[PDB]
Amino acid sequence: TSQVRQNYHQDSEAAINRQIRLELYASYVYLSMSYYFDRDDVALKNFAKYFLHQSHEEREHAEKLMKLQNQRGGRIFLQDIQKPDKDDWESGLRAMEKALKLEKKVNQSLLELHKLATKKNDPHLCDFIETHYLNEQVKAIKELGDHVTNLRKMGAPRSGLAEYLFDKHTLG
Amino acid sequence: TSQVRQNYHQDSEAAINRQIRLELYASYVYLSMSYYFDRDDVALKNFAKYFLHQSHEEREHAEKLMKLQNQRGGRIFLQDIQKPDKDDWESGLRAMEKALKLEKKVNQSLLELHKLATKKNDPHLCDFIETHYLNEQVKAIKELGDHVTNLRKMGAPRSGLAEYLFDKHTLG
Amino acid sequence: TSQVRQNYHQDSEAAINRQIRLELYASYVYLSMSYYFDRDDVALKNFAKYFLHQSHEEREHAEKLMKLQNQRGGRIFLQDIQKPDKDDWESGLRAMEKALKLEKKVNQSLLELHKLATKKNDPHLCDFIETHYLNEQVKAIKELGDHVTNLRKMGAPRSGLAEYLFDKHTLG
Amino acid sequence: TSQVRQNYHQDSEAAINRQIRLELYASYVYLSMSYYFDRDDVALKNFAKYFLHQSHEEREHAEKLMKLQNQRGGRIFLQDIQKPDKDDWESGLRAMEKALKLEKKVNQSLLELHKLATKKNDPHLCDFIETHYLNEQVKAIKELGDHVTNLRKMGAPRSGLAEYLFDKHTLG
Ligand SMILES: [Fe+3]
Ligand SMILES: [Fe+3]
Ligand SMILES: [Fe+3]
Ligand SMILES: [Fe+3]
Ligand SMILES: [Mg+2]
Ligand SMILES: [Mg+2]
Ligand SMILES: [Mg+2]
Ligand SMILES: [Mg+2]
Repeated sequence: TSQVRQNYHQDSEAAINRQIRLELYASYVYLSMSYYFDRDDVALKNFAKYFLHQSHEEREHAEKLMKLQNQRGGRIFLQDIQKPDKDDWESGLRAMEKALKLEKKVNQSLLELHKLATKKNDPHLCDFIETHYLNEQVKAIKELGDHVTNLRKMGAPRSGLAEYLFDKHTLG
Repeated sequence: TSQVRQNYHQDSEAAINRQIRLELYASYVYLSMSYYFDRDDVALKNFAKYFLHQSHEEREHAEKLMKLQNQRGGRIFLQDIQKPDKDDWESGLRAMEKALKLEKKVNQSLLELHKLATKKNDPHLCDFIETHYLNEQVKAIKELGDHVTNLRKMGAPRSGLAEYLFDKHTLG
Repeated sequence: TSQVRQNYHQDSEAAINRQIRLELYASYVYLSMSYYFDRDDVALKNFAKYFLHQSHEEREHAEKLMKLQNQRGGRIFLQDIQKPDKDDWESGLRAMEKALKLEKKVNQSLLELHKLATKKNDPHLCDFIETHYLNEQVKAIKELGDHVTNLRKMGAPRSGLAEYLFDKHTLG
Repeated sequence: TSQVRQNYHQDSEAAINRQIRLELYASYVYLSMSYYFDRDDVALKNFAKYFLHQSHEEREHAEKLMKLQNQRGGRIFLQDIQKPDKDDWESGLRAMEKALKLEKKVNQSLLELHKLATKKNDPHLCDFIETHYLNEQVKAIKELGDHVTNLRKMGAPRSGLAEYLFDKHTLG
């Protein structure tokens, strides 16, 4: 048992390892999305940049959780990172819709993690989740919502004009 | 009853006065440790500096709790500050081990304080402890554990080269 | 068939996708290693830093292959990223020995990729591997050899002093 | 026989002269395309600018091959530069499609040149082609591919709004 460990439940430790894996998975999804938009037959450069930025941020989310595990005296156990659900993400709008679903999935996982920390009376872990993760998810969800709404109102996915102009004027 | 007091239980008020006393005691422990390393027969200047810095920080932790007590309309009651458990702290490794035990002790007090504040439905006080104290303790405990690990692996306390080089390369 | 595709064999495309997976795997190994050295019972922060930098580099290696795949009109197919072979990397020296073995493994894969590109008379792809990958591996392999040699000469992994001082003076 | 000539086959010398002619021809095609877009009845200034830039770059490509010919001790023999295939390039999309076709034609010639240099064991000439020509062609092809995709998706060449907006937002 770690010399630093204090008020850190075995279940919380295990839940943090699950969250790490999910953050790395989210990173991988966004990587896949990015390079879809880099294809010569899709060629929406600012969609690509937008998704690659998200990829890199997900990796930071994972790293901070790995730091937390070690700070609290848990032990990191890494797992296979599952490949994304799609190879072809279809359109700007469909990608954004899939991203919104991903962020809500990740948010639900974090809310389950907070429920467990609350049950185990771990206020440091509650604070960690609240400070560094929950508002990030609320902001990401709201932004993705806004993006999906605009793309739909502009006439996407059907109007190819719509994705081109959104790429330029919102994501540029 | 103070004109400012709202949702602040008498038990929380008393627990904050206990915490103030404990922060002042931790300050005094670290002061004693610092001046041990300043002795001509110990002479590890960066151990001394490390512990003196911790002493000053604990005094700040004490003052912020005093500020909080007054903010919430409680009344400060100071007690004798107990002398540290030792006069002679033996070695840099033993002082680091005692510092780790002390920080875990203060952390357990803050967790009990948070449990009480949760019980009394005092979210302002919960937030105060999480925001200013809990992560500070986690970082301190992790750092002290890291230091103990290194000193032991280096071959302390028998190898006096170990303490000299750690003083120079880690604490310098 | 992609409107940009020219002189780009289906076997080369498939081999690039295999290489992308291997670069992402190496990124994950180095991530694992990094956070091992961040543990409170290992506590070698420059080893952690060194392996984290290598992890981020590997991800860039992957992204550049993904870019090349799209430039040549191939199609990216991502796969599960397998977890590293170990959870616990034992020591600074043993981690460095495993990194050396990993870099040799990546290098052999790049040499097979070049053999294939040569056989398919793809000078662009040959140039790409030579310019961006082959010398980078040779440098990495030489540096890891140098590190292994020094740690061994210093007395690692039995001497914990050796790892401490190598962390400070070579990696810091 | 030039006092500088070494390992430079007469067939390679001849193929460099053919390449110079093709680069100058590409320069002329792009010049033609540029001033089509300058017409008062076409009036797409950023298409004009884009194609004039390419024209000037093709001339640089020609000059660097003339320099190479002299460096290796070959003798430059210039030929008539044939007029481009069209006088009227129809539209922004059709001009981009023709430019993609032209760049692939130039690329195929460079690959045939590299095959010849490889057969005559001329690594210097192989390196020259890879370093200065092959990746430049791959980037040009990918960029033209990207432009064609976007113009098509925006609804060109039917939608005159599409070419106007593309001229402003992508080529401006
Ligand atoms: Fe995340
Ligand atoms: Fe304190
Ligand atoms: Fe690599
Ligand atoms: Fe050219
Ligand atoms: Mg709370
Ligand atoms: Mg908070
Ligand atoms: Mg070669
Ligand atoms: Mg080369």
